[PDB]
Amino acid sequence: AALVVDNGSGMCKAGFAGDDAPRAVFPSIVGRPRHQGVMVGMGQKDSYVGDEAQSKRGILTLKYPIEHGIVTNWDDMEKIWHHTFYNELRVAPEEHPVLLTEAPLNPKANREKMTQIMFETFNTPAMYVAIQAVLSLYASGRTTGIVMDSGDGVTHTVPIYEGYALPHAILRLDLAGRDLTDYLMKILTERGYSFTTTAEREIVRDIKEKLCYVALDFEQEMATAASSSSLEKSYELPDGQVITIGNERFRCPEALFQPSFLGMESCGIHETTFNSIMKCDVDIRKDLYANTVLSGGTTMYPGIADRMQKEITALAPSTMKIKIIAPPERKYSVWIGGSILASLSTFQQMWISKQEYDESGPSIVHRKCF
Amino acid sequence: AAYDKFKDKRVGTKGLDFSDRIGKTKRTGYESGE
Amino acid sequence: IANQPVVIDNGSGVIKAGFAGDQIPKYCFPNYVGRPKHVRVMAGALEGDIFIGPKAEEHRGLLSIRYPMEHGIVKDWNDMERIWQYVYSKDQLQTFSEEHPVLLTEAPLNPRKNRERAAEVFFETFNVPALFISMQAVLSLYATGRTTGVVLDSGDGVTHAVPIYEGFAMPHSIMRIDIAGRDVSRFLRLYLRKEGYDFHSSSEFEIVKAIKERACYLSINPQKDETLETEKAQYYLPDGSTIEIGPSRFRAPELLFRPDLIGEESEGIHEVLVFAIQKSDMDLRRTLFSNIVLSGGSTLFKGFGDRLLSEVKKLAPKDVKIRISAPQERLYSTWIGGSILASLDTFKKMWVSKKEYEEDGARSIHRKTF
Amino acid sequence: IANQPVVIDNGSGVIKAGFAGDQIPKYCFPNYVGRPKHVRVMAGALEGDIFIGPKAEEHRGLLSIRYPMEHGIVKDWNDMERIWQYVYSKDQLQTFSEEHPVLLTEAPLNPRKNRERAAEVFFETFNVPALFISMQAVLSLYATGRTTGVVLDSGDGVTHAVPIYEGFAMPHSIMRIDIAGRDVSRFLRLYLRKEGYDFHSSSEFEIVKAIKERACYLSINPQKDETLETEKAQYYLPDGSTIEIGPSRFRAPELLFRPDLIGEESEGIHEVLVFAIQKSDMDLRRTLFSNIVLSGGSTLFKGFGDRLLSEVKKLAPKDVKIRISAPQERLYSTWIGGSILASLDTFKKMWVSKKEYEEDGARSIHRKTF
Amino acid sequence: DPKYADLPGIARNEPDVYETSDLP
Ligand SMILES: Nc1ncnc2c1ncn2[C@@H]1O[C@H](COP(=O)(O)OP(=O)(O)NP(=O)(O)O)[C@@H](O)[C@H]1O
Ligand SMILES: Nc1ncnc2c1ncn2[C@@H]1O[C@H](COP(=O)(O)OP(=O)(O)O)[C@@H](O)[C@H]1O
Ligand SMILES: Nc1ncnc2c1ncn2[C@@H]1O[C@H](COP(=O)(O)OP(=O)(O)O)[C@@H](O)[C@H]1O
Repeated sequence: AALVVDNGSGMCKAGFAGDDAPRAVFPSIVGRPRHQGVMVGMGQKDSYVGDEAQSKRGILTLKYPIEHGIVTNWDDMEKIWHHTFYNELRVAPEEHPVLLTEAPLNPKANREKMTQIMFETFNTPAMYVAIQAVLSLYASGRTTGIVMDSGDGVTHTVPIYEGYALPHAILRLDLAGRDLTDYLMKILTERGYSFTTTAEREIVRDIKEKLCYVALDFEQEMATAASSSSLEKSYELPDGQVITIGNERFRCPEALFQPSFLGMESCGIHETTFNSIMKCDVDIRKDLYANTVLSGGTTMYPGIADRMQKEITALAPSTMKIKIIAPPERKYSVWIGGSILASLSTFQQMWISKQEYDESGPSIVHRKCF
Repeated sequence: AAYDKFKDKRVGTKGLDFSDRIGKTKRTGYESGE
Repeated sequence: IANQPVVIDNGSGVIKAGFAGDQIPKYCFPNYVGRPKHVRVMAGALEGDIFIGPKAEEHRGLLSIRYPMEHGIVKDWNDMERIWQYVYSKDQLQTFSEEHPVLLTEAPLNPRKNRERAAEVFFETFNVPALFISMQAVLSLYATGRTTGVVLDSGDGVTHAVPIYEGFAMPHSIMRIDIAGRDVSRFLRLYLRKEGYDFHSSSEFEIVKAIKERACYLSINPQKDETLETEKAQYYLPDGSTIEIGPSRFRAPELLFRPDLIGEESEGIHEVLVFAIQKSDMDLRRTLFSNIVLSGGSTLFKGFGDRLLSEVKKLAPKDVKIRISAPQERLYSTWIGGSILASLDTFKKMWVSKKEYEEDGARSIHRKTF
Repeated sequence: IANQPVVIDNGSGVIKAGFAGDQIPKYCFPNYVGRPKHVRVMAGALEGDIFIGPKAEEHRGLLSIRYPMEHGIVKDWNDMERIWQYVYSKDQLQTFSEEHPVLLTEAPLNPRKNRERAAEVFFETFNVPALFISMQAVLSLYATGRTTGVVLDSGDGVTHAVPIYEGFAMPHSIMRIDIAGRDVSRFLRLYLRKEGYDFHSSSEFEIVKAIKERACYLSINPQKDETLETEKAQYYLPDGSTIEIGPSRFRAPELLFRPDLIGEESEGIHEVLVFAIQKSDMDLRRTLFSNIVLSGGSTLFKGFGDRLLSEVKKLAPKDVKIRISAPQERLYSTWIGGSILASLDTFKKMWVSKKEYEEDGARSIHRKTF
Repeated sequence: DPKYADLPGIARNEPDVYETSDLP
């Protein structure tokens, strides 16, 4: 009996260890109303969470507590965990031990405060933090190979050989799904369709998920998109109003491969994977080329694998064979790894108990990382 | 002061070749300051 | 030749230029080419797309920094040639390149193709009367005014130790490692991200270099100070924002003594010095321990002499006199040596003439260079 | 009990193991212990911190290589004991050490303490019935099937020449030099660094050894091949990258004939062979030139026989017949000799029993050694 | 020999014996 709770900046995937899919999946967001001194009606909650905040977008100011995979507002983060445990899962944190997920090369303060809250506030019997990239290997049952776990906050590439990580080869990029949404809003406004407010930002994100796809040849696709109006598709808003996205449809995801558009002054996601392999040992490079895994929900763009294959192949040697591993279920690949690891009898020893926390302190999390 | 100490020092650059050439045994550049 | 020879210290960090006989280098500027990343809109704005030296330092925020040379090896030759053109320009020496002979000072055990191409430029692009390339270690001895001594020259780009006895150099006992000052700046940046301070931009990396120079001390016992709670020493950034550096001050510069921290299979700076002496003949070993000369900017860390002397004493034989000599002008020692050597009449015979290069070619540089 | 004796050829490069009567050694593996340098993160990762033979070769990139024996002298005995334990293990011969006698083949002119400690392992740590130590040269004569001949055994660790006439071995004419195959690999590495290819890692040095074995020829006239333009033979690394070796191909192996190149004050390999014959009495000198036997892995260089015969002819007396015989199984000749000697019934008197060692001790080995 | 041929480190396409000329 154990709980797996992924602390994603976009979506919170929670469930019991051994389960195939997460039980409770909701957006990690807090919505507080823009209330004036004028009297309000009955059934009014001071702060809404998840589906409720998504339903009442009109009045509620939506503030993500996690910014670039870092918890900015810890008080709101506790309210997300409180809704997750008590309301969504319908389980006491005192009963089951909780498996948590961290991004690589995160600030040390996150682990320190994380463990304090779970043991002190929630009084959990045990808590273990795991690397998202390491868990995704358990989902694929592969000890060797690199993973490109691209989230809403950040994107990172962690190469692991025969279940041994190369810490020097780990690369972190702040470019992620949330930055793409803000880019799409700007270029849609230039077309004519203006989106300013927090509620409108969420509507544009829902539009992005439906229409946007990755082009194989960016210049040729834009040249063809300029010529013909076959790619131009219509989208119906919550209001009767209908919009035509046009050439901007496939323009948004290009920023991942060419960050110069957003102005990141960094290398593309395909260059990050290649650069990481170059930092890795010469012998194991062959196996990393053979096992390039794509993880997270930011790699669910249609035809991203086709563009990735072309770009990596160009960078890689001509003699070398480059194989990209893109399973249908990438979105829940990190959580499934957590469920498999938590289910494994070996992991039973890895749990940090309340007694161990009290004796050692919050510094115990830093010792039992890797 | 350093210039004055090394001022009258000379080297023999005749037959000088530092390069990784195998032919003709060992070589030592800068024979003498004669 | 009546025209004074020009001394050019092609350092990774800062290029030191001047005429032979000069007491100090008159013209010292950073070794990188800054290009404007922002768009020019107004009329009367800054002219040129290339900024070198004080113009790049003044308007750094606008520019994207790009180092042409890494570990004493020219990566971009087009940029390196333009900087050598800048040395002769009205802002710097303001003289004709065809009128003055040149003295170049490269690091030991560099690739032959680098030396060959570098020379070609000064005979083809620049119509120089004569070119002589000299070793960094030999020049340092002219500055100190000693024929016998071990020269441990830890630069920004490369760290090497050359034992020279009464003028004689043992070429097989020379030890070179790529790890240098620039690698500590990158390694410190890693700790700043872990503490929670982001410096992604090429301009922000130069601030990290300034932070390293200001606040970093070398611990006598690294494990003791690592465990002990560190005082959070505040640094004021150019904009006004305050950052707490804390334990990263002494944990970052440790790389010089422990290359396993980054994960490179190389000897520590303390092992390089002693090992280079141990390779020398049994009779001379005691004299080489007696005559140790420190050089380079990377020795300027607080407690370098105290830590080095402790590490050398442990590796060195028992009942041996270990005297470590530090010139007050550590940074300027190499250039001053060049000025002293260049001023000598014996230097005239050392020259490779333009005519000699044209006849023999690249062979002339390999034959006459050490 | 008269269980079949195990022959163990303790070579510097590769250890050749098998039972007496066998025509070829069944089990040949590299003589080093590989330990994983990277951290274990996964629960299904590779088990064990010690990898020997084909497991180390397959997973080389993960491991840090460290040779226990240098110039045929065991530096680390703990590692050497584990390698002999591996010979008896399920992966190699798979037999009890208490049941079978052993035949060990050490190099000539080793320290007395070396044999004493080595013997202690096989009598104290391993309860072996009987141990016999034999010369490398004497075994080569059993393999070739000749009573009279000079055996020039140039191995990876050590090169030595032992003149033996009609069974008789002259102990005063034996010549041994520390410079061997492993020194040429290090000397070639220096030329690859000059070209601009770095191989700092212990795993990368094994690729340099493979490059030498694949593409390295011995020049008949060094001045001719120095003057003539050398063909740049490309070598493909595991990742796919190509290296052009060029003139370094023939410059590396020259070390064997000119030790002054590395900077060692010793005689050349060609001087060792002729000098060993010249030390012998006038009557036998002409027959020793007639009966020359080449052995060891460092004789496998292209044009080795042609260059050696030219150098021996110059040093040798005028109008003498010089016949140099090279067995096709140069590498395996020593072990084949061991199997032939071990198969003899006279071998029962030759070895030292466990009980015999316990009574007399080390003294018995010292008496019978030569 | 086909018996020793199974081994990786066998010399192939090489002369067995190197000898000097009998004729001056
Ligand atoms: N089918 C799709 N098409 C286009 N964009 C998509 C698609 N699916 C996901 N995305 C983008 O990817 C982002 C994150 O994916 P998501 O499905 O939230 O996985 P996640 O693991 O929850 N990310 P995180 O919140 O960091 O755990 C979304 O906010 C979208 O911008
Ligand atoms: N006070 C200081 N404390 C610590 N490091 C310093 C200090 N001053 C300079 N450095 C380091 O030394 C470098 C200077 O290297 P330098 O000796 O000029 O190179 P080179 O010998 O190759 O010309 C700087 O870039 C910086 O990394
Ligand atoms: N084909 C080859 N050409 C040149 N050198 C070779 C070749 N094959 C092996 N070598 C060298 O010979 C060494 C093998 O020595 P080895 O015969 O195992 O010595 P030992 O007698 O100590 O066991 C290798 O490590 C390598 O340096």
